[PDB]
Amino acid sequence: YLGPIEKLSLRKQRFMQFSSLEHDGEYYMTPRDFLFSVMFEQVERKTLVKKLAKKDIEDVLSGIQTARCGSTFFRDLGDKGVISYTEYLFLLTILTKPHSGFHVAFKMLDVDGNEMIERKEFVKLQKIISKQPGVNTTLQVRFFGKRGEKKLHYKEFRRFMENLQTEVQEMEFLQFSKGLNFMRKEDFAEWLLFFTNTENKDIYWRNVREKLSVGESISLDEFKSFCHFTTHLEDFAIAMQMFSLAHRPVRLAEFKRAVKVATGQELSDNLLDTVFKIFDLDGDECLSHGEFLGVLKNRMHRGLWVSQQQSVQEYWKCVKKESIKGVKEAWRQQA
Amino acid sequence: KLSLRKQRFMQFSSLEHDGEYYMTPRDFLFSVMFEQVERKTLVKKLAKKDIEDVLSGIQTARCGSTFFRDLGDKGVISYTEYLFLLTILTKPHSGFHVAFKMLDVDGNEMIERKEFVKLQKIISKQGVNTTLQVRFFGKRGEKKLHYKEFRRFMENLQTEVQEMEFLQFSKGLNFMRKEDFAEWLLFFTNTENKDIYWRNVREKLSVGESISLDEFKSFCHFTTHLEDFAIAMQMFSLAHRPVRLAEFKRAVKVATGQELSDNLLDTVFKIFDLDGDECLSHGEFLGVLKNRMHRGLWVSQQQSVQEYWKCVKKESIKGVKEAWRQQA
Repeated sequence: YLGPIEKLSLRKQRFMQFSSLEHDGEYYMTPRDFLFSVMFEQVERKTLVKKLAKKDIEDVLSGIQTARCGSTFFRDLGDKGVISYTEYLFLLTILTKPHSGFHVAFKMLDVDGNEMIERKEFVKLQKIISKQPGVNTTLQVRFFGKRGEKKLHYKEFRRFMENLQTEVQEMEFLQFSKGLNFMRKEDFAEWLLFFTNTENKDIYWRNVREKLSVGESISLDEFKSFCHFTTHLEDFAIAMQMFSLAHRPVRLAEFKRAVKVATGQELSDNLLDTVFKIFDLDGDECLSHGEFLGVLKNRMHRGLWVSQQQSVQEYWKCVKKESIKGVKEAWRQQA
Repeated sequence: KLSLRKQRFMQFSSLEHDGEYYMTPRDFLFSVMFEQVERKTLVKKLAKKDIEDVLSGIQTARCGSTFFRDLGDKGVISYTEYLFLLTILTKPHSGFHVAFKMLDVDGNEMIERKEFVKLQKIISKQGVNTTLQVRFFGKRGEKKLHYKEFRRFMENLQTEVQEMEFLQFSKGLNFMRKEDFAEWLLFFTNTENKDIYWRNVREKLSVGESISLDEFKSFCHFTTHLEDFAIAMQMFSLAHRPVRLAEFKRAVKVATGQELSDNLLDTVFKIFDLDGDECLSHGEFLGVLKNRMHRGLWVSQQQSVQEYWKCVKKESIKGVKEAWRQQA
């Protein structure tokens, strides 16, 4: 093309959009801020940031321990918790890198070689995982106890990452099902296209209206298995290139076989027929698998990054500035 | 105009037949070890009957890690089979299970000769009869390639390349001078601070130090875990802290899960201690490891942008020299 493409991080922008606490020039999320920030770009009520005192912020996470420390951990806390920005970037990386185990970072912080780390290492773990004094916090209390006594064992960290993936799945399901125990395929499409603001949506929504019939729905199990699929989009993309090279079109049983090989799972016909019908951009019986792959990528990244290439513009600006300030001295000494 | 991989193939391919060019197994081994032929291989023209007798070497070669060496020149390897083997070498963790399971139409763990080129082309993206076709599917395509046999081939191939490189740099012996290990390590690195590396080799090493085949293999294994090693170094880099010898050995052990000898690691440290502190210049070291892994056959992101910008500078000088002529 005409430029290198830098992936620009909107993670801090998202954090500032959803954080509802401030204390001493530092902003913080409640667990609820965190869940909605990973699901949405914009906040529903621009409510003004609560400015808290040392005692107040201590009280926010005080009366906890009530939370079920499995996959309803964050939901159960409501607003009763505190999450720092570096902890946020850590949590974002766990969601957008679901297959990563970060064993190298853990072991590098496991100085005693016991498969455990100490509270002092937690922020280092956060900063390495998410590269591309201090008040007490919900994660600090959970992993390292109330006054920093216990240590985070690796298998506990693995379980926490698993419960976090699950909890985002189930909370996204509750938002798009309007709590109501099944998800209309209209709403599943809404979810699927959420981070795809590229204008092409006319055909997707006309497809949704015409092709799938009123009353059809999916369950939480179908939704979870599709999220799993989405985390295997790179395997799916290999299977798609093996059709792109043979110049062959992807029909419905070919789509289903590719999906089986990507996930190792048997997704339901109810799900995969709907997905096919939606991304059958033309009237043919063929998957427009390119734009589908694009949409799975949008879905996986959650609006947290934006590609750009204004490197050439800065280059030109610097060329013109330097050449001008060089002529301003080369010729004002000449004639 | 040719790609790096096609350029290497044309550099080392010694057989011609029907206007196509083929490698023997020996050509392939030296293809991945070196960038320039020494004698300029005489290209032997072939006709139908010739390549059959060439193929006949498969009757007698073992199928473990001495496969390619046993054949010597008695074999035929095509260009797409070459990109396939390259990719197995330069992406040694990949597994390729997805491509296999997609070509395995009958649900079993096996593919037919008809799928083999598909497998090559997919694995390598970013009916003349050949040694590999005969090895995998039989002389007449009468058998099929199980995934396990394929995986174990990939392992044997990595092992053979390690053992052959060791022989080339040990000059046939069961020990490799540390100077020659350094020659191998820097072999796909251009000339940057090359003189510092070599001054270090000369001054920091005592005469007659060597490494075993085991040590060389442990270092090749380490080289395949360079991204794990990179994470370990970036932790130090974010702590604004230097990598001394003990931290080097701990990083290597954690990136490898294996115990590399002090004999090897102290030499590696001393070589890449560019500034003469007792701290490891680990940015330049990690660059060399990537060099080594890619064998000069792949371009990489950073070099792609740094060439895009040299093209931009070229066209910009052309642009000012044009627009100047637009006045007089």
